[PDB]
Amino acid sequence: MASTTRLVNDRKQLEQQVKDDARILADARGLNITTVANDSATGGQAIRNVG
Amino acid sequence: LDNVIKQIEALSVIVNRSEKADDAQILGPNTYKQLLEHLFS
Repeated sequence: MASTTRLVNDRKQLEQQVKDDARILADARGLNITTVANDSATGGQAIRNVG
Repeated sequence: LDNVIKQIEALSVIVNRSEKADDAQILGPNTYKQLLEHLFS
């Protein structure tokens, strides 16, 4: 049990830190939403009256 | 003379499968009609 047994955990922590500090410097820009539309209807059979 | 009505029943059932739209429940716009009117003074 030496400093070599901590290598995998060291890599786990290093990957977490790399992701975290690459998220900080990444530039973020808003995007335009162009998908709004009322196209989600439902079908079926009409309940026609009889008489 | 026994199968003369079997064909009728089969044709009635088959045409019953041809779906037909019904306006029985649907109404439409309308206007009052103007009646001939002569007025003088």
